[PDB]
Amino acid sequence: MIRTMLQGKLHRVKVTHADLHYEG
Amino acid sequence: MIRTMLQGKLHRVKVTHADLHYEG
Amino acid sequence: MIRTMLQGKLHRVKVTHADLHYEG
Amino acid sequence: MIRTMLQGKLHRVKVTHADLHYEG
Amino acid sequence: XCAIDQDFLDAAGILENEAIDIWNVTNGKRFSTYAIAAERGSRIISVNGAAAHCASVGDIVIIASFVTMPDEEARTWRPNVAYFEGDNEMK
Amino acid sequence: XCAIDQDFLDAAGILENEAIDIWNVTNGKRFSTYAIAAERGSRIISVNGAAAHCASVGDIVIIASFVTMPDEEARTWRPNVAYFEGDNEMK
Amino acid sequence: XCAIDQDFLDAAGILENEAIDIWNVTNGKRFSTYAIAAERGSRIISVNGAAAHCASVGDIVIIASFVTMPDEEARTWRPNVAYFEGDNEMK
Amino acid sequence: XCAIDQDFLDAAGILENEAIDIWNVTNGKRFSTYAIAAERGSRIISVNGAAAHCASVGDIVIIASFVTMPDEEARTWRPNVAYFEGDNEMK
Repeated sequence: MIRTMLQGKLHRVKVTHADLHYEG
Repeated sequence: MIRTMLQGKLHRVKVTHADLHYEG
Repeated sequence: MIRTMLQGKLHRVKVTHADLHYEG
Repeated sequence: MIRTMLQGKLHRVKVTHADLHYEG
Repeated sequence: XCAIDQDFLDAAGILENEAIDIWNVTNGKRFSTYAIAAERGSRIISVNGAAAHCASVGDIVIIASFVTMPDEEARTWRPNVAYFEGDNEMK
Repeated sequence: XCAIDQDFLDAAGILENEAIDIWNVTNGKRFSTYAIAAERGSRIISVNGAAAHCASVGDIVIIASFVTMPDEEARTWRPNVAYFEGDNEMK
Repeated sequence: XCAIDQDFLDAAGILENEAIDIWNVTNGKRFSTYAIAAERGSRIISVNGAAAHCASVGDIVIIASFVTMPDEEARTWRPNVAYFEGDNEMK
Repeated sequence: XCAIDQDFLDAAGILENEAIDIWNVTNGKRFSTYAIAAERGSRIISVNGAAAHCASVGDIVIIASFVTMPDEEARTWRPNVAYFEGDNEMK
């Protein structure tokens, strides 16, 4: 059987920008 | 290991119709 | 590449029972 | 075709602790 | 979870213990769980456990399962669809 | 579900009956369903069924499909992106 | 995330770092995260991080993991289910 | 979508165009999208498009990617984890 495993993660990074209008 | 990648996308299309009673 | 496809569906069946307390 | 099946489950366990500030 | 009449599972090609998505036409809720088989001919659609917070007796829902396959196979793939009416009468 | 003009499906490499994620830029709702092909040239984007509770006529949405592949191929993989403006004018 | 008593992980066949779905019977919330092993015998079920916004101490939850396999094997597949009562007493 | 400093992607083993789950520690929102690479050393974490409805500048989030592998490989698998503090300073 095939398992779904956590490959990796960025723990507690802070969002630095938000762009509702593209980059999408 | 197998990765899940973005195959493709339709960027910023407008919903032209909505049919809640659709039976198909 | 591998695609995720709709295998099949039950279209518009009516729920006949709800059991918050097991069967789970 | 490949199916996604339930591997296992812990039925009705109680949350004993919650830590929002966890960094591990 | 969602016990489903075995006949319904057969028509849609859905297996017991297989992951399924349930889309509530009535209230708009969308959730995922797994299928359980109900006795044939019972016409049962029972949302049990935590799922009972997303559906109520009377609600109209769409139950779907997804499988994976290579691109070439995907292009010629035909889903197993069953349509219902009235007292969960299949057509 | 979501009927999409076949020309759009071709450009984005999305197949009929394939799983797609719909992210609503207008209301912020995000949901998953499957693709249905609509007539070529119609420029149709139709949200049918339970999904009609998540998008309204006029909402701007982003439709995406995801595939799996070995890590070695993923390293050089390139998605098929189609950009739109106006009344579903593919630019 | 979610630290789970290792004895529970063993019984349900769930591995550390594996994806798990948590369905909250108490508040109806459903979310996905990954499993972390907690000390054996502790009977611990700890919802850490952002997940702390979805479950509170005392909430009854159902934790599940899903795997993929060829259709022929899926036909006879049997999941590992562990039942609980009281203060995380495995029955 | 979410442009992420290429150095961060390297540390976590995340690829450009790879599907990622973002769990907001600040507001509790959980969503899925895909990664885009931002220039190295920029320390950028930008939520774009529909994703901008789920996160705001200042929010603390956890970004994770999941892969599939056979059970034997899964049991010895070790995730690539990077921890941050302050001005997105890696440790």
